[PDB]
Amino acid sequence: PKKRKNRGRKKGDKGREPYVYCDNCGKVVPRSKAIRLTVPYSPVPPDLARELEKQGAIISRYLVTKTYCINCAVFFGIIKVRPREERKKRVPLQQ
Amino acid sequence: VMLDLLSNALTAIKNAEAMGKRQVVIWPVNKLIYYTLRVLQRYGYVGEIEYIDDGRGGKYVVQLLGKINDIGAIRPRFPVKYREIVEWEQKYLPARQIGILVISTSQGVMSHLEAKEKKIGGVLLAYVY
Amino acid sequence: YEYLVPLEKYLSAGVRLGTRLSNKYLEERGFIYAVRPDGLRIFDIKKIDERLRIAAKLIARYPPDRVLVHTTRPYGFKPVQMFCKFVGCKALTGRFIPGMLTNPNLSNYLEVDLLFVVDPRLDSQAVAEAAKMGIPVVALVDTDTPHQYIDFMIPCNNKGRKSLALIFWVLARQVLRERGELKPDQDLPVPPEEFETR
Amino acid sequence: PHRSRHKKGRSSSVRPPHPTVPTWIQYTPEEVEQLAVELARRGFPPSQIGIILRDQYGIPLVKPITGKKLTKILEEHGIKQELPEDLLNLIRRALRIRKHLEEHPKDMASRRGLQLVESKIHRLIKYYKRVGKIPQDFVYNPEALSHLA
Amino acid sequence: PQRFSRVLIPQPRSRFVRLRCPDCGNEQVTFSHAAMVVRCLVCGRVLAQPTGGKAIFAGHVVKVL
Amino acid sequence: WEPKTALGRMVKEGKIRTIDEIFANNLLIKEPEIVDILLPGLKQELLNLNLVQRQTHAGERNQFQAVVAVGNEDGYVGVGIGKSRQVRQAIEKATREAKLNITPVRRGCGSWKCSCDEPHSVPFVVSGKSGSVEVTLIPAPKGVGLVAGDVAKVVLRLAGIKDVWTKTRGDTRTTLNFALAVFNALRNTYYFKL
Amino acid sequence: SIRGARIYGPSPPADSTTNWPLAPLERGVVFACPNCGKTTIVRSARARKLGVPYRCPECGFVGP
RNA sequence: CCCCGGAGGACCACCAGUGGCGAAAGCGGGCGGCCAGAACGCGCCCGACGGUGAGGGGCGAAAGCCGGGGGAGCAAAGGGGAUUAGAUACCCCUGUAGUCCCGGCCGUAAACGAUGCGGGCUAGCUGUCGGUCGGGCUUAGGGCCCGGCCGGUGGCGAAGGGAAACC
RNA sequence: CUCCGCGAGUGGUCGGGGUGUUUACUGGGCUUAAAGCGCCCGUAGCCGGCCCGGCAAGUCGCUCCUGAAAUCCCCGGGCUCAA
Ligand SMILES: [Mg+2]
Ligand SMILES: [Mg+2]
Ligand SMILES: [Mg+2]
Ligand SMILES: [Mg+2]
Ligand SMILES: [Mg+2]
Ligand SMILES: [Mg+2]
Ligand SMILES: [Mg+2]
Ligand SMILES: [Mg+2]
Ligand SMILES: [Mg+2]
Ligand SMILES: [Mg+2]
Ligand SMILES: [Mg+2]
Ligand SMILES: [Mg+2]
Ligand SMILES: [Mg+2]
Ligand SMILES: [Mg+2]
Ligand SMILES: [Zn+2]
Ligand SMILES: [Zn+2]
Ligand SMILES: [Zn+2]
Ligand SMILES: [Zn+2]
Repeated sequence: PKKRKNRGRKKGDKGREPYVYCDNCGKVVPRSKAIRLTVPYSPVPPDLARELEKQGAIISRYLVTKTYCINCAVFFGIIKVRPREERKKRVPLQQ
Repeated sequence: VMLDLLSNALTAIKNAEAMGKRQVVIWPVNKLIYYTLRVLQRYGYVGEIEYIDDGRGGKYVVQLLGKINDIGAIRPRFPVKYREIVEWEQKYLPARQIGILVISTSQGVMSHLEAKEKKIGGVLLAYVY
Repeated sequence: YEYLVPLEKYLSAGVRLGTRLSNKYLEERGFIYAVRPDGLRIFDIKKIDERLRIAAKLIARYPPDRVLVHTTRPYGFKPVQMFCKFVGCKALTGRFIPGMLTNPNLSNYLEVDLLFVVDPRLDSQAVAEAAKMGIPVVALVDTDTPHQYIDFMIPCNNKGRKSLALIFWVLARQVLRERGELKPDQDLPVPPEEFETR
Repeated sequence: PHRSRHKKGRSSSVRPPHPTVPTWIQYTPEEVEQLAVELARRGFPPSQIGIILRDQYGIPLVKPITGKKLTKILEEHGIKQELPEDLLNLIRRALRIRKHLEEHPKDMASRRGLQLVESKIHRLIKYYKRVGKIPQDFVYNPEALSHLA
Repeated sequence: PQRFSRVLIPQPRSRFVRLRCPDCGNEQVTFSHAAMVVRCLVCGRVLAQPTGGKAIFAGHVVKVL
Repeated sequence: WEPKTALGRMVKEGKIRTIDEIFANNLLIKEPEIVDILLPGLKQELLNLNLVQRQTHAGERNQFQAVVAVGNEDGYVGVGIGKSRQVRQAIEKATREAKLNITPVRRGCGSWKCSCDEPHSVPFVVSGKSGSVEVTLIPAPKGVGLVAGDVAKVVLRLAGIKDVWTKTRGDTRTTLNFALAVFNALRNTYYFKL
Repeated sequence: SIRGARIYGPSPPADSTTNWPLAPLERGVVFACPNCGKTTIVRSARARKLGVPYRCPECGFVGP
């Protein structure tokens, strides 16, 4: 049976996708079907009491987006296996 | 590409009647559409047939009465002889007393009942019930 | 034209305010008046008042016990209580128990010949049993409401407290005048302010 | 393309149902015909001639005013086209592509566009031979028609 | 345009306008949706500019026919 | 019997005395006793009895699924299904929804080989479907008989139909669906816009 | 249409606006005109779902 | 590992989307030149010139073949280090065709929407792309918002259909 | 042992038809069960807008010459009924 009307990748009215490479992997997928979670990121986490407002310590915080496949995304808890009724509910992937 | 206007018009009535609509617009149109709708109105399957004048052939607006259980055009336009109309009668109609066929005979378009009284056959057009 | 209630009262309760959605059904029927440049839909208040009177005419032709006035929206809980406590319908605020009209073995198995709901898009279970059980339905529809199985509709703002209070005060008043206990110029003992919920 | 297009548009001009002469018109039927001949001798095609009449001179439609059509009007005053205007347009479109294909032999997208245009030519030649507007021996030779560019 | 099977009697949505050239003062009839540069017939300055829709008018609009 | 609901009251009180008034003003029967009061000459037949099993850890938990058709042979029929753990209960549940699902059927003539105006057959061509079985009921001349299958003859006979021709489709060996499709074709006769 | 055909059984309440028969087991709805209360309005279950409008034969009132 | 320079081949991150274009395959940096095909607006031209299409033809991923050029990264085959009962696999180091360009051949794919092409009719609600018209604002912009039409692209869902998933 | 079906018959293997809407004109199906060519240009074929006038080819009605006899259907009669 055709699970998912989407086919698993929101491709659109085209024939082919450019595809990317999976971090921690390389099994990967096209541009759709690839998880692209973004996390805030910053070196030296909560040392801002003893750093930053101590000496000068101009600290930086770089938004980083990470790309994964279905294997890695399920492996790192970014993706669960939802029930059938819950498959159609659009929830953000905790950033 | 639009090929047969009579089948297009007859299916519009079937579609609009099944939604319980009061009227239906028909376009494009020919004399065969009009002469068929006159036979329909003569048997109480159709209300008033108003005509509109555009540059593109013209339109008919037909008031439906909920009197149609099914309708459609017989394709292809089969020739039929007078002695054969009984056989075609039981093909498209339920019961011996219910429903009519629309025949295009040399004297004009008439119901299959009026063709049987005249003792002539012709080219089959449609069925109503 | 003569309004049932003075026009500054209607436009102070905002009854002519609809949701910013689209309703192709209502617009063709004529219950939509005009859309503002911010996209807000405004109803025709003349059609609102005319439909309130006919609603009172329809309700008055049934016994007061046999009419059920139910909403699950908590802004309409107080108005529907005060609507009928003056008319005596089986007011039901809260969960319409499924099976109330279709299960005769239920302890709350009511038998009603008319049903009145506030918002059919949220009071779907009430309307659902009406369609199955063949009971007429009235409702305060607006732009967001599905029109299925609604034999009489009143296009009005069924979301605000002031609109709900001012609509049930008018409707509660008018049904008494058609019923008889109030004069054509007589008014209710309470103003619309006591109908509104809190 | 001709078949399996992604989009099927509806763009067209909605003319009046029974067009009659405009009351504002300041042009007799003889003035309207003479205006078209001046444009024709200027070199505009019959499609573009009608646009100049409407846009510049405010003539809505030459047919109700004059009772004739633009090509029929131009035909009477000695303006005779080598081929019908639609056919000549398709032939010129093929030469401009076949000229392109010389220096770009690997333009596969342009080749299919040539094949669509060169099939539209063949349909019109089939029609025009049947009605007699072109000679029955006419053949689309792209090299023999280079003067039409 | 809309479907002909829906609209009863389709009519042109365009209109014909009469324009007076701001320079000379000739009155001219032109199409509202002009697909070309409309020039005043006498002095020749630009009266209408074509776009993808309604034309832009450089001359005053006396009355829309 | 206590007349719950109100339609049972008028049926018990004698305010409603004939079954036609239930069906001539669209009153939905909710209690089998209304049918028992108003159709005392009702016959019921066991159309089918299939054993359906549901698997579990300890093994299948069997049940009986009985199909019952009821009718007076005078244009009233009804088919109902019952699932129980014992066969006697399953038939009784079968008869209850059988009685609750009872419906009038329009009868008459209309065959080209007949001219009697009797209710022996179906008036016009009708069709009813259940799942994949599609059954067409065709009017027949008098004296032909029922030209259906065996289970179809039971439902047709209980509705007081004497002569009929049939044109079936799909798997008719699914007796629950063949019987239900035959029931629906009879009930579809009231959907004909006369 | 129908010519000398006898159809037996009860005749259900025909829809006032469509002639759709209020079939057994599919419950329609009957009431009087909301404005007058004189004429009787019959709405089959199909018309209620589709929102087919009705009109009073006596007064000009039209419903949903 | 860090800095100053040079050379080389491939790719075009974020923006970026069930976004766009294309008949399918397919197409993602900027500027330019030559072409193609559409959508919208139109009182422009012709006047049925149309649909489908056996046979016939053309285009057609990847791998692969023929001859030339090129060769950074990756990497069939192979070499080695491990693991293992075995390990001619999975991992690691390395590695040659190949991957890239040009001319030709092959003509296949889960070449898929597993859904042939053309046309008409049949509730609606909602996101978004292109054009256009009306109203309101303006980073006074080719800009933004509201509404209508036409044409695409997603979701939910009338009637209806289905063995059902579902359309 | 007893019972069942048919009976001067009753069985076995073949072949045809029904079975069988599993050949689908009436009257099937092709997302997933077998089944849409990877896509497109197009020849024959098939299918094709509206109105007016002419012909009457198809088509329809009547009649005639025919389509051997036998066979087939209906009606009457003769073998005792029957064949
Ligand atoms: Mg692909
Ligand atoms: Mg919106
Ligand atoms: Mg051809
Ligand atoms: Mg081929
Ligand atoms: Mg390759
Ligand atoms: Mg390596
Ligand atoms: Mg190498
Ligand atoms: Mg396929
Ligand atoms: Mg299927
Ligand atoms: Mg099959
Ligand atoms: Mg395909
Ligand atoms: Mg093949
Ligand atoms: Mg082709
Ligand atoms: Mg002849
Ligand atoms: Zn991965
Ligand atoms: Zn000037
Ligand atoms: Zn009979
Ligand atoms: Zn009335």
